[PDB]
Formats: sequence, C-alpha cells, structure tokens
Amino acid sequence: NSNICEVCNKWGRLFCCDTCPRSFHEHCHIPSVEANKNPWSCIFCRIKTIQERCPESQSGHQESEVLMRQMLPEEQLKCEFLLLKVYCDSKSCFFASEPYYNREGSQGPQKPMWLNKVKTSLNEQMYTRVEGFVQDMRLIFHNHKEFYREDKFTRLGIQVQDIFEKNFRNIFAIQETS
Ligand SMILES: [Zn+2]
Ligand SMILES: [Zn+2]
Ligand SMILES: [Zn+2]
Repeated sequence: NSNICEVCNKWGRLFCCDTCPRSFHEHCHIPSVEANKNPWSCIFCRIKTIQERCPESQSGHQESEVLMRQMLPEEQLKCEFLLLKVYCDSKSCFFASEPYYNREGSQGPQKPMWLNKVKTSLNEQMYTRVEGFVQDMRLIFHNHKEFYREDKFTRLGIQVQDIFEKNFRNIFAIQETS
C-alpha cells in the first residue's frame, strides 16, 4: 500500500484499500471510510467493479440522458467518485469551504456553493437525480467566474471546472464528440 493519501497526497492516519494499493485519510475518501468492513475496497475499486460487471456501461451516452437518471446506488457512487476526483486536484482548496464576497466593483452570487456543501448534500441523500449534483458542481465554477471578472484569479475556476468536466465525461461514459 501507498504511504500517502490518494486525494491530498499527504501522510498521516491512513486507511489502506484491500483490493488496490491506494490509501486515504478518513474524510478524504468519499464516502468517509467505513467503521469496520474487513476486507475494505475503496471507491476506485468499487467503480472498476461496476464497469467489469456491465462492460456496455462504457458505451457512449448522451449527457441529457445521464442528468435525468435517478440517484440509485450506482449513480450515487459515480457522483461521489466524480466529487472525489475534483478534491484530488490541489486547486480544489479554493472551492472547498464556504466563500465570502467583498470585492470593490463586484456583488456576490445569489446562490453560493462550495465542495463541502456538495459533499454534505451527497452524504444526506439530498439529490434525487444526477442533474442536482452536476448543477451544484457547475454553479461553483460559474459563481467564481462571475465574481472575479477580469482578475486573472478567474482562471482557477476554469481550471478546476476542466478537471470536473473531463472526469464527468469519463465516469459517466459520455459519447465522445468534436
Ligand atoms: Zn487526504
Ligand atoms: Zn482500491
Ligand atoms: Zn451483463
């Protein structure tokens, strides 16, 4: 097993995966690492297992179709994984916790959003469809763009959004296009 957390790349109190070499801090893994369960498999492993059980799940899908899906256990898991993949980029630190807005010549967003609030929302089963989750994720980066304007700090939103979008296309097997 690895000696650093797969998400934050730091050492500390790590829980090791029994079916791959990854390791995680308790609250870096999503969902948070389970009390007992011996053996334990991590979310990477559980996602792999879904694909192997249904190979055709990796054939191309339309985004529109993906977003209307109900949050049954498997979509719940993919959303959790997609969220984890965003937290894996160190730039996610800008979007993690609740923001505030006091910049000359800007007004804050009507509906603030941040990654830990989306994590809580997923944990409390507050999304009934994939659309709910994807909407809040995109809102985070949209709010950032609008607030920071011509400040080059806007690029952080573009960058972390790109991580989200790419992984969203991978995880949910969106049909590739030009
Ligand atoms: Zn960590
Ligand atoms: Zn694993
Ligand atoms: Zn089959």
